[PDB]
Amino acid sequence: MLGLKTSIIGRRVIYFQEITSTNEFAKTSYLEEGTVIVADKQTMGHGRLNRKWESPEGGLWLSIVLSPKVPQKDLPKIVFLGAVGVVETLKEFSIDGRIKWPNAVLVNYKKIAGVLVEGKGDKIVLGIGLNVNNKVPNGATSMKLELGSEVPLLSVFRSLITNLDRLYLNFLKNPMDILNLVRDNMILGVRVKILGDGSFEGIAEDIDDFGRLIIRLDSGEVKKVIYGDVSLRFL
Amino acid sequence: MLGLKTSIIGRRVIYFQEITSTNEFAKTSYLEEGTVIVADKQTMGHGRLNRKWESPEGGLWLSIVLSPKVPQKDLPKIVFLGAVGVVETLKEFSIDGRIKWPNAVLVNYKKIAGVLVEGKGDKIVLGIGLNVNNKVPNGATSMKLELGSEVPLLSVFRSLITNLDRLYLNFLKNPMDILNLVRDNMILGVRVKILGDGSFEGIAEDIDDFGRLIIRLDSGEVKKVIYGDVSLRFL
Ligand SMILES: Nc1ncnc2c1ncn2[C@@H]1O[C@H](COP(=O)(O)OC(=O)CCCC[C@@H]2SC[C@@H]3NC(=O)N[C@@H]32)[C@@H](O)[C@H]1O
Ligand SMILES: Nc1ncnc2c1ncn2[C@@H]1O[C@H](COP(=O)(O)OC(=O)CCCC[C@@H]2SC[C@@H]3NC(=O)N[C@@H]32)[C@@H](O)[C@H]1O
Repeated sequence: MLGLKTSIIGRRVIYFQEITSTNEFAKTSYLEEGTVIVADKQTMGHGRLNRKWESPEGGLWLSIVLSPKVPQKDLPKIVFLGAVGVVETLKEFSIDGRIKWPNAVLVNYKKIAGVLVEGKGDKIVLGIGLNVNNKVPNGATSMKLELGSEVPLLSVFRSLITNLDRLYLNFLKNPMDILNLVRDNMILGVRVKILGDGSFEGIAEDIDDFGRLIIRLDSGEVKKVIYGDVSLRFL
Repeated sequence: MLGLKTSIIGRRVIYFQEITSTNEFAKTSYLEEGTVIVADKQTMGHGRLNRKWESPEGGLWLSIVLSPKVPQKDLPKIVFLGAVGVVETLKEFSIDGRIKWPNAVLVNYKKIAGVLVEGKGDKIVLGIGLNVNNKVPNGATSMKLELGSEVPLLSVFRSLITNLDRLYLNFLKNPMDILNLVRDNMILGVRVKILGDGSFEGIAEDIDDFGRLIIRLDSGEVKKVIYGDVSLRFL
């Protein structure tokens, strides 16, 4: 009854009033490619590592099952499809989101969305969390806060799914295309701090062909980040 | 993202752009009670005796998985929950649907919806096909044809699900209450005929405490019909 017009992403949608985690459900259940798992609320939503992702009613919490028959080296770009998709959807609602490497979307430096990609077996799970009308943690933001009014959650869903389907189908054909859309919508040319053991700072110059964040340290040394947390305003 | 607020029916919803049959999928798959299976269109929709049920995109084609904890005697009444639910939803849209015992809803005697219940043991599948914006076969009608304009399919879905959840919840507590709702909404006081070998005709007077159709033959004889493979028609 939704009448979705997408080719793959959205072929099937499994909606839950409540769930532990759409990503977890997607990983442990046999689902065909393109199936979307979405829930009004998540009780065990999660980000990277052991981080909880607040998922109260009002937001858009979903996961998409993908089976990318592309080289293994390109698989790390799936996160970007999710981030760009969000950026495009926000633009449709007159919101300017900017990507924060490697999986976040910010509006005036406030996190409005996060992406989490996991690969159980040869099946890839693209998880996306976007704040729409829900309450958010301090420092974060939502579409409702940015627009000052309730936004039809289903409208955001249709919009995001439409963008993701187009981005995914193109990615399967022209896998390097997503990098340039990321570069044009990512926060660059600024000093950032890369946390974790062996923490360092430098200018986030760009992302390379593997999607690695290229950092120029003050010494001139160039480092390529594959994973980790980026901090824009750390002081 | 649908924000359904029902207690049982609609706790989960699996949406299909296309499916063979929501009833077949619902009967075959391992699904929790209350799960709704809905599709834009069915390639193999069916009614009783595997009769073809036209299911083009534009109509409401769905099945609900149920595991009613009530006496075996009451199970045959589940079909009535579907019929009454449809009638109530049509009334909300100002369409006067009337029940044709025991599984169809008519508007000015044209079929606008059909109900099909299938169940093996504890698992019961309640299937409902309702013509909304789709083209229909001869002898049928649709919400769009009755109202004169495209009808929001999602609104019809939300309405039907809300009604079905309430009716089902009450059925679990008082399995007999559904019979009164059927009586007040079914076509009675007119002549009908039971076709085939041993055929007979008479006035459809009412339904008894077992949901049987009470027919008074011209001779005054009273017959109680139990729905099965019997084909009944209005004269
Ligand atoms: N609702 C929210 N909005 C903005 N920031 C939040 C937030 N909830 C938590 N945070 C913060 O963001 C951090 C998490 O950041 P990370 O970069 O590691 O992790 C992420 O940014 C990924 C989040 C992925 C969420 C989706 S929801 C659908 C699917 N099902 C799941 O279980 N997960 C995915 C936390 O440590 C918090 O400080
Ligand atoms: N779209 C339509 N609208 C009105 N009448 C139709 C129709 N398509 C076929 N018919 C006629 O209705 C008769 C079927 O009547 P019956 O009384 O036996 O059977 C019914 O009235 C039950 C129909 C149940 C349909 C739903 S759709 C969701 C679920 N998935 C399925 O595969 N089935 C269920 C056919 O023999 C046709 O003459």
